[PDB]
Amino acid sequence: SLALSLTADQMVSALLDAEPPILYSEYPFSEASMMGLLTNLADRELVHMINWAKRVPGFVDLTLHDQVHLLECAWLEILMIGLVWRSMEHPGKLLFAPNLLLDRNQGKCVEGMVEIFDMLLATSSRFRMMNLQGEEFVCLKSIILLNSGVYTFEKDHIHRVLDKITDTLIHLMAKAGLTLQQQHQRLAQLLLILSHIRHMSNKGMEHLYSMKCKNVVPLSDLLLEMLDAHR
Amino acid sequence: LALSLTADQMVSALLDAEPPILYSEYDPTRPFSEASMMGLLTNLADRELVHMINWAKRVPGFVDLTLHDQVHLLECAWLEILMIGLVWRSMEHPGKLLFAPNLLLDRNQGKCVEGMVEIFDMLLATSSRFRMMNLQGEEFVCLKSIILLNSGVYTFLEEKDHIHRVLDKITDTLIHLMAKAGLTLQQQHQRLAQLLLILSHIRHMSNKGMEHLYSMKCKNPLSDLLLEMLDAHRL
Amino acid sequence: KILHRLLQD
Amino acid sequence: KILHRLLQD
Ligand SMILES: O=S1(=O)C=C(c2ccc(O)cc2Cl)C(c2ccc(O)cc2Cl)=C1
Ligand SMILES: O=S1(=O)C=C(c2ccc(O)cc2Cl)C(c2ccc(O)cc2Cl)=C1
Repeated sequence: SLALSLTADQMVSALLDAEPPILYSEYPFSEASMMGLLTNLADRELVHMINWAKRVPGFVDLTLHDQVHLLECAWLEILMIGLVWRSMEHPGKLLFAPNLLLDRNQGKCVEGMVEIFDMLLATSSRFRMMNLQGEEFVCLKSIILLNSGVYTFEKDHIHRVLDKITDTLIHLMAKAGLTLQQQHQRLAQLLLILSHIRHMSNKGMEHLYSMKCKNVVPLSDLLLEMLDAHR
Repeated sequence: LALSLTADQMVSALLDAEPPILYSEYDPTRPFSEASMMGLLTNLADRELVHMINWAKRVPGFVDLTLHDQVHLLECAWLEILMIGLVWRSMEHPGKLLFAPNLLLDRNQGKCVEGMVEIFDMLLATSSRFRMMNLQGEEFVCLKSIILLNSGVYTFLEEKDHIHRVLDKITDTLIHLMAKAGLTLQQQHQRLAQLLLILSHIRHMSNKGMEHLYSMKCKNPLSDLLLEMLDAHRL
Repeated sequence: KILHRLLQD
Repeated sequence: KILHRLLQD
């Protein structure tokens, strides 16, 4: 491999330069129109994520079937932690796009979205309270990619790469002047958020499957492929 | 109150509060009906819930909470706690789930219930992971208590800070244990991370399991207490 | 609420 | 199917 030979700073720089761009949405809202904008945006963000995954150190070492598996299991989590990250400097709001900043009231336009909305908002408030940093964020996102599907459906490599990111996360905290105790405490606090992020994704996955069955809006074929993997 | 405990006192408190391993009324003279196997599993989980609730009351810091909040945390984590308990019991039984000492099942028997085999495999994979990590009982009771206090905080003020304070104490405890096994800081952080990432998978199993039980509901058994926990996650 | 009562004993 | 192509490029 080559991801293991990387130092902590090189790992961080690699992840930072791999960061996908912030996309814009198209153009009051209805259920159909809001779902339209969100479906379009998610579909385009997905294309960039898949590109980003190939730049995550160690992800290319995996094989195609395994890459597909991790991406299929983690795609909504990755979209969600990205959304939550953008919305950090906008309390009480979710920044889907620069030209699409929404609140929980607007999340009521779509039936059953306000619940997931509140959870997303709660995660952003958690990130803001912990003062989550960009370097910590890009580490968490890659951890999700590698962790989330590692138990289902080679594994030694991923766990070693996962260990590398842990070393990277600690190294970042050591630079910020955090003590020994503060270091593993923050490390724990960060990783526990991944549990709720997993929860949101499963809840979110249910919401999209019903929207598919409600046929209210046609979804992307890519979006349908990713959504059928969770069945 | 619980903030004043040392790491060893934290472990002792958690170990002494461990629930017992209950027995199934499983008769080896009725080779599987989906209704019967579900009946056996339902009866067991319901009795295990009663012990869990009294177990939760002994988790350091849990008592310092109010109702509403103890109810909430349990309504969120109950299946996670049953599952991590099941997985832990099954560690010395490769390819098998020890629901009870007299009820040990493989993934073949899990196929008796529609769509249960999926959750089975996930439960087995979790157990294989713990065996691979050689998970310790002192680590297990920390994780289980972490699940109780963490799974529900993000869906509720001034109480969260107390919970995070207790959560930070359990983190210190885990590190204290790993340092005692001559691990090194690097491996301490690494193992700590590895353990906490399992919880994400446990959350995922619970979510799927939660869907599965809501399915068996509108299919027609289920205890009253179990349905009460099941409506907490709605449908 | 059963869980309520069991927690209250 | 689609995910395959986007990864192979
Ligand atoms: O509130 S939610 O959970 C968030 C999303 C979401 C949307 C766009 C993003 O770029 C990112 C996210 Cl995270 C969706 C959603 C909505 C409609 C879809 O067809 C797909 C999704 Cl992913 C619903
Ligand atoms: O295979 S699974 O995920 C595991 C359980 C389970 C069963 C008994 C336990 O003591 C613990 C668990 Cl974790 C069940 C289950 C089955 C029927 C039920 O009414 C409830 C549950 Cl929780 C489904």
